[PDB]
Amino acid sequence: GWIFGTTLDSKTQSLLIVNNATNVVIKVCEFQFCNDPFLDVYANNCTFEYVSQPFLMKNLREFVFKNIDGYFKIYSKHTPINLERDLPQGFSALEPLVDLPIGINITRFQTLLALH
Amino acid sequence: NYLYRLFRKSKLKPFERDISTEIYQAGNKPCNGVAGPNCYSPLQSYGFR
Repeated sequence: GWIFGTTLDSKTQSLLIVNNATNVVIKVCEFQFCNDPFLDVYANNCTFEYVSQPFLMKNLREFVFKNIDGYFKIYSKHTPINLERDLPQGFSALEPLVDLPIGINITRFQTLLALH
Repeated sequence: NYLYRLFRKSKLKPFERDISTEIYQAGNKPCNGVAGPNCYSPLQSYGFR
């Protein structure tokens, strides 16, 4: 998953799309506790909340993210690469899956980690 | 009971929200959380009568 925001110090707004193995994946609320976590594999107010299907169902995946007029458009595609050396040639068009209705001041984004 | 913002550094993008309250500074001298000289509160009341 990816943590979208501007400063994350309880002043600007932040977005908290996260993907897990359960059915309920997305939980978007204003928080500042999450700086750099890793998964154990064994504040203020919530402006908008949304729950849907998990998103990341030779396994090259490609995602592009857009921010047009406060709307968060997400496109995705799965590409079965054969030789894993660098970015392969050819074409593979990405497809829309989930369109969020709101997002304010997305400036910096993070990436999550999972360790054993 | 109603507040509006009249002080900001830049213009607002369409369909955006700004609920943060900080003391605005329009000069070289820093406010440092004190509403003294060259320090203005962006939240002002309507005052309906």
